[PDB]
Amino acid sequence: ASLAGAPKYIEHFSKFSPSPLSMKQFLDFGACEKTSFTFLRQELPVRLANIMKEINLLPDRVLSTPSVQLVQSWYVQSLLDIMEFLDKDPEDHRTLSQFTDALVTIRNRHNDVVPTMAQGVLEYDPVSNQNIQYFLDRFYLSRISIRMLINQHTLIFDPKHIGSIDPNCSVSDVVKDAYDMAKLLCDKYYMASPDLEIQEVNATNATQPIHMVYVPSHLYHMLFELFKNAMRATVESHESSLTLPPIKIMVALGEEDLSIKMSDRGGGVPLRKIERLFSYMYSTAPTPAGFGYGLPISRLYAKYFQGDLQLFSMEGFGTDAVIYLKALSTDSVERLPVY
Amino acid sequence: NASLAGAPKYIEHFSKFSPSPLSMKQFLDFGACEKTSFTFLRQELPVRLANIMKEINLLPDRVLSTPSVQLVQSWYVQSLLDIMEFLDKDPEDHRTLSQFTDALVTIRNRHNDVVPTMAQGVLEYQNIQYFLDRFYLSRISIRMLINQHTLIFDPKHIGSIDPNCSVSDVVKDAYDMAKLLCDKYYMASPDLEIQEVNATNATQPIHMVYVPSHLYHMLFELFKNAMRATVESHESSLTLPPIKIMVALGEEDLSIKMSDRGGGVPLRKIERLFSYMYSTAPTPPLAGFGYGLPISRLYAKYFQGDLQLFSMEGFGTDAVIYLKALSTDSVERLPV
Ligand SMILES: Nc1ncnc2c1ncn2[C@@H]1O[C@H](COP(=O)(O)OP(=O)(O)O)[C@@H](O)[C@H]1O
Ligand SMILES: Nc1ncnc2c1ncn2[C@@H]1O[C@H](COP(=O)(O)OP(=O)(O)O)[C@@H](O)[C@H]1O
Ligand SMILES: [Mg+2]
Ligand SMILES: [Mg+2]
Repeated sequence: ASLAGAPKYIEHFSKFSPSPLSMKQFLDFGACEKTSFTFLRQELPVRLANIMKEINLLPDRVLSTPSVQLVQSWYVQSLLDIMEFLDKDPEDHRTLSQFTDALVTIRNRHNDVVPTMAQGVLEYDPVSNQNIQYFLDRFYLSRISIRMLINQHTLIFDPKHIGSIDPNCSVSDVVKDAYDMAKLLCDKYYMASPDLEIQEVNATNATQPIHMVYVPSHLYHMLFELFKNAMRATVESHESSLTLPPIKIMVALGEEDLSIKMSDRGGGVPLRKIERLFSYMYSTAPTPAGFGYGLPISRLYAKYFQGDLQLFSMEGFGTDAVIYLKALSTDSVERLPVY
Repeated sequence: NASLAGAPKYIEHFSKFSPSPLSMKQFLDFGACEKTSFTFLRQELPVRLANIMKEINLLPDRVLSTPSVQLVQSWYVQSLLDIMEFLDKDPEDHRTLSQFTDALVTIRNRHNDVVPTMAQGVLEYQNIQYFLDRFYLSRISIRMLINQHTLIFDPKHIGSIDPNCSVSDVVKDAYDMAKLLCDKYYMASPDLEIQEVNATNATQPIHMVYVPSHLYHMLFELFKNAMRATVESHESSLTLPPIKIMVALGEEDLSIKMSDRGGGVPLRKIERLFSYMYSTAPTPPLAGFGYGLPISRLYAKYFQGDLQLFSMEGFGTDAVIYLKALSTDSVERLPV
């Protein structure tokens, strides 16, 4: 559309606040298309103008980076493209198929938003107020939630999953799948990697495998990112590829929490440096894993449905990464930056 | 006891100064001499007292006006006045020194119950948390100083400080004491398992320069909780999960982990645990005080460390005491 109105467009949708959807609200779409449209055509412009508003809030030295604009360029196009629809008849086959088509386009378009934003923060002209952290947590939680919305539509309308959501998800399988992927990268690089051990303790069901209502891709993302960190730490901390300590996983289901602990003997980190580990600016790796966003982003994924991710180390010994999730669908509610 | 009518003026004076934290080596440095101690204590002690007493009144009218609280305050006033008498006595004089240690002893015995007394004061019932952390941190610090002079000036240790402190040894002593209380209450308690990974040299017992009683107390407090949580979570006395200890020594940190299979606590409640107002046991054996965790964490912070609890609901909990491994980094931390 007319792209001069864009200022006016954000000032308007920015006046609205995000409306979090519960898992039951997400799950109950079998609801209908005109439901996913009617609501998406107002909700996404609201979500996109809110976070673009925070994008001209960036430091004039990162804002001017090329990569930064690129991604801004994507968002101005992805608000207009959905505004083309704010008047169309939710009742004809093509308004509906045109929307899904638009959505396909926006999701493919933003698939490199992080490696790109990551190039706007790498290439950036030093160090005192890296207020790049605050925005990026917010920028990336908003991004996950928009990709949530889009994928659900695009999947539901284009195991037995309702969108990207699996109602009976085997934590263990996700963990194994994510171990396999991570390990493949390790071996292709160091030609060595620790083994894997899985443990379960179902407090709610003393003998039944732990399953849950969740989005496997999100879990895979967390577990993968963490496994990569743990195999690196392990490898870099030993000498003999024949005696590398296995990575141990512990799955605990309680009445309120679903807890996953990834323990390694990767040498640990001083208590002094544990908050650092989440710095978008911090990475102990030979630059371009080694783009230091693996940890803040994974936590943003845990916090997205009322979870969290915390790391506890013992210098000289190893480290404990724990993922905390809500056990009950009833508690899994969408988390977003202030709205 | 100076006349207590000058009390308002004395606080405002020494409250104008700031505490000066000593390094672990400055403590060790007293083998300088007593006269140095006396001359530094008679300035430092009033400074730290008047500083924390001036915040005692920053308390809410509700809790300050509690007899337990007002009773503690009366103690501090008297201690301040007791010390103040040595402000113009001859340091080079034999009597003045042995009179000072005579006075510190009186103060130390008089404050011996400040915590359970404060506690009965809280019982008379939440920023309270902010005050209490600082109050109790300052108090551990004032007890540090008093104990150094009394023990040093009147067997390898330099006061309460052991230069070759065996972490496992303290861990054992704390497990046994705690263990004793439990059995006498539940008549069942976990066993204990200890492991160490001396990263810095690989097969030697981890030792450190530290205050054995401080480490003891932290480990003592934590052991009770884990053995309790474990008893409370299980139904069989012949199959009770042992408590596991990990001692890790690295270039910067000295790490002690106490892992228990006591069924743990939801993530929503972890902050609570360090609340002076929080306890899962009665107001009263083994538990009920509800300050075992916050103070223990205060002991850890004192010489620049920390105490952190991590749980997995349904399984168990990890309690970790972090210290500095190097004496060069251990300087006492203190409230204003
Ligand atoms: N299990 C671990 N043990 C020791 N250090 C770790 C571990 N997890 C991550 N770290 C540290 O935190 C840094 C940043 O983590 P991450 O987000 O995965 O970034 P990246 O892998 O791109 O460096 C790593 O470079 C590493 O030094
Ligand atoms: N290892 C543990 N497992 C589960 N809960 C614990 C553990 N540690 C402490 N807690 C909880 O935190 C509360 C407060 O801890 P604490 O300071 O020791 O107080 P108190 O023992 O007087 O209740 C306990 O009542 C208990 O419910
Ligand atoms: Mg990484
Ligand atoms: Mg206790």
